Amino acid sequence: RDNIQGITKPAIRRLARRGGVKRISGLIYEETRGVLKVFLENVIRDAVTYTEHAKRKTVTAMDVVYALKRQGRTLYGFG
Amino acid sequence: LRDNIQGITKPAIRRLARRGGVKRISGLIYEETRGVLKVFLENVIRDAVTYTEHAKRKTVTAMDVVYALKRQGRTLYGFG
Amino acid sequence: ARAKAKTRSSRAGLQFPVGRVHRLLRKGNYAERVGAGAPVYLAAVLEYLTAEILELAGNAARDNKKTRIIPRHLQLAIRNDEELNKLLGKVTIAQGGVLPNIQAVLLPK
Amino acid sequence: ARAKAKTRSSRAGLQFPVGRVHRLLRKGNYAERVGAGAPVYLAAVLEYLTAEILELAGNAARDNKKTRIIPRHLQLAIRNDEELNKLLGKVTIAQGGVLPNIQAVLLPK
Amino acid sequence: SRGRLRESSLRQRPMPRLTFQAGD
Amino acid sequence: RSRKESYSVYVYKVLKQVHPDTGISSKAMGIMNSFVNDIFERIAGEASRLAHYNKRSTITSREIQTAVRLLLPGELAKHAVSEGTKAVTKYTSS
Amino acid sequence: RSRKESYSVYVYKVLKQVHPDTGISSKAMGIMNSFVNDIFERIAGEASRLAHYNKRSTITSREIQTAVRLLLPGELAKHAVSEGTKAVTKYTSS
Amino acid sequence: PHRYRPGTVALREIRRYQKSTELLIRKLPFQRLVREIAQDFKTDLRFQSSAVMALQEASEAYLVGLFEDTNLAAIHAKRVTIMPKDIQLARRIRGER
Amino acid sequence: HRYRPGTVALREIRRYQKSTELLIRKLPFQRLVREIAQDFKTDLRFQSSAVMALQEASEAYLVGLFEDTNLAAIHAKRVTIMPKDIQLARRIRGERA
DNA sequence: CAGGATGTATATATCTGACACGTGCCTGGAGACTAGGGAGTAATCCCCTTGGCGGTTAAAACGCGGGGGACAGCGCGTACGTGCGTTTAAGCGGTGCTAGAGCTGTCTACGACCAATTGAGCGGCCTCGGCACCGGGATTCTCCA
DNA sequence: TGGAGAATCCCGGTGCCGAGGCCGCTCAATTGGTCGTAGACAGCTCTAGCACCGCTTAAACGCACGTACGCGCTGTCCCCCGCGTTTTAACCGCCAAGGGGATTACTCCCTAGTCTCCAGGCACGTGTCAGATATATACATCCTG
Repeated sequence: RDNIQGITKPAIRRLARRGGVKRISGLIYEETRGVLKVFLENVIRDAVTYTEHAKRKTVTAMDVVYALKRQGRTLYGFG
Repeated sequence: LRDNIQGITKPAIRRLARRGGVKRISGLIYEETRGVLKVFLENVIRDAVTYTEHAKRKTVTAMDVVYALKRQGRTLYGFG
Repeated sequence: ARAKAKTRSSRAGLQFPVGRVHRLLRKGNYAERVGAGAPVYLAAVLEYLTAEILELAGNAARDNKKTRIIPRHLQLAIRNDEELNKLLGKVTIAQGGVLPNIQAVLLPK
Repeated sequence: ARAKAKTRSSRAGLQFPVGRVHRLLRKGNYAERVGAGAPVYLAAVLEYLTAEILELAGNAARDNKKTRIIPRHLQLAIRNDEELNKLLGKVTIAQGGVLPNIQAVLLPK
Repeated sequence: SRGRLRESSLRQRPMPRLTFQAGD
Repeated sequence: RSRKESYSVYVYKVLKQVHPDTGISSKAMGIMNSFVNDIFERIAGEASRLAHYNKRSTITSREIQTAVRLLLPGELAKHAVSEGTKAVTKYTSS
Repeated sequence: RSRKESYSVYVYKVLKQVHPDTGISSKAMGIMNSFVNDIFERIAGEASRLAHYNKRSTITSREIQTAVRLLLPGELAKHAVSEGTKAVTKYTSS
Repeated sequence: PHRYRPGTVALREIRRYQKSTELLIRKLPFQRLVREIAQDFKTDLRFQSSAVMALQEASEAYLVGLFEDTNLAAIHAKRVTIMPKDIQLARRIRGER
Repeated sequence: HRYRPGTVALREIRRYQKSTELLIRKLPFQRLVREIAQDFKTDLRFQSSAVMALQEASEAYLVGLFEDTNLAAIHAKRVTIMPKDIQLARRIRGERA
């Protein structure tokens, strides 16, 4: 438990740097990891229900790809 | 037909802004909205005309417009 | 001789047509074959969703002292509901208007 | 005796598998029947789009002084071109990175 | 209590929509 | 003469069994028809893609169950699943 | 044992006829395979919907042409339609 | 003489038009605009009245949504009046450009 | 020697936009994905490619969100990204409504 | 504008493992034939689309007076960037156990197909009351003295 | 903190046209059987996931200084708003022509289906060269004096 802290401050900082951000306010990090948790829940719910339909117990990368595609964020590179 | 975009008058844009909750409007918003509406209408009517050409008829029906709107993520209820 | 017909809608206790949904599933080119229980489930889901939306719309119409539901009432019912709005986020309802909302900053103080 | 087999892809002058595309259209449950000319058209369109993407990616790779196309080159080619970027606006390419841009406001005086 | 004249067939507490409030 | 199908009869029956003293306008009946068709298409398309993904060739209640869980958000799906399962069980009971 | 199909050979042939001296990685080939599959699914679904709308039960070249015009933007649509028409004419001339 | 302080009858206009469902663009100029735009793609086209009606409903719904978005963009910048830069920012963030 | 504030940020932007690797540590992201999934089904197993795909999608989404947020922050005559800008970008994109 | 410190692009040499090719083979694609119904073409019906005219008047354009606010500037102070030193746990490797994903083989209950039957729902056609509108009175709200 | 007036809200009478219910009937769903096979289940396998342990060290964590950015206050002036007037053309109602959507018949030709034949592409092995990495540069960039 308590593993959203694993998305640490420098990680979000360099993600913002890739995004093109010059400087970052200190309140950004908590908001960003909350948004990341929301997105992860949204995707993983569909992925796991895809696995439930197939009577499987391993969440394959194809399930994640299908969930992302049905969410409008199709992913190229894994199937 | 010509210069019919001016038929989208300043009061009409003002009323559309009022419905959107806008309290104060700058003077260039009218021309900006003219351009945006022209782009949107061009995009929708292109697909509507494509559908009506594939169906081999000269009359653009309501269903052609509904299908054109639906495929762009702007699903419309009421006509089909 | 044979027994009197009992519609599959009557058999399942639903109002929506099981047979029509079955035909639309089969003729809609969705799969090579369609299970017998698929139309019943689909009809039940459609009936539930229509019941939900019509109940909310009837409440909204009663709030307006009107005894008929009009697209404005459907728009109010759909947007006032978080989950229904999430379902129909991209759907535009003709003659629906908008939800009355003024940003708190704009209001006088 | 039967004549020498000539692939339908060879007849159309394409490099893509007209036969495989015909099978995929026929077995994918898209319509009751699939016309003879549909696989040829679809294969031609797919080959054309692939040729465009590969040409732009190869140009990008040559700009990077590299012989092998890597996903970064595909991302650069797709996003730099105005038509492909619109065709693949909602597509994420793994290991593709982002285009190097910086808002002009943030650059130093 | 929301229901249908065939109960709890409808969710008895629909969630209210929230809207974004920019600024202060 | 041609015939045009619609869900007007069923939508009105549901309305009269959920609001017995309320009517509905034709311009709202059309919107309800469009909504029914849209949701039907969404669920059927998701079921078809689920069948294709698993290399099945039949659309059963399980496919529609998973499509409902995927499409409808939260308690809406939680209640639609119960309604569908109860209807299917009653149908099989006969 | 089972085999899996992909567009690797055809993508490589197209690349070699476009850039003779340029190779392509495994991840890049996977991305190109995904792109080909995605475009195939888009065009095929649009053609299926077009056939359904007009009550036709067949997917012909004109359905594919109209689909290509609907998805592909502008100059891409024009050139793709030209290539498809040329290929169809060459095929039917055999 | 009696004059309403600026802003108040602007607020009353908001409440008047968020309550109604009527169209806000005059029908004939919009129909002429639609026909003029459609003349580019095919000549001698004919429009069903329902087609023009649906085009108008969709267009004004899109414009109303865009105006809500640009109002939010303007308010985020600590100003009340909406400017074309706000519309451009809204379109860019929406992914339309 | 002491770089004035801002130059190191610019060179970091030029570095992380040029490179293409993943930016979140692998193991904590694996653990986060696993603990989020256990709220739906217990004792779930994950293919390594599934976790990799989740990380790729998450980083792409966060980078796009940060682009939109920087645009919003610059629009407000600021250069410091703030949570208000994240909220505005999320709402205009349609992820909050 | 010049010099010191320092990221940084460059060239050479080195390692290595990913790939572009070759081989064997099998299964899916091609050739040849027949059957059948999907649709392409012709003909007809009449629906609804386009064009026009005249009168009302609601709305758009125009202009004027003034005030609320958009923008620039100044000043202050917090807070975020930059660099240094100190944890820490991620990453890499190596191994071992085994869970279950995938494949194979039977076999049966399930869905498609067909023929006879009839009633559910569509089309048309009333009829009346929900409501849209107008007229008039009561209440509320905003503005200025 | 009070009146003026402007807008809104509310109540009552009236007309109408849109919703609701009724009456054929037809064609589409129901019932009763049959048959082929797609899916359910038992069984076996061996791939890939999970778990553990030790080391390196890259990366995160904590801290101090100060400086550049955020935020508040002030002034202005010019742009936008609210209101009166007038000129415009949308809107409604009615008439008329006919272009073309929609439907019916018919046939033929294009597609499905089947059988047979074979080579294109898939899986497995593999050896080399493109690319990653280490290091010494000369070079461009930032900053302060």
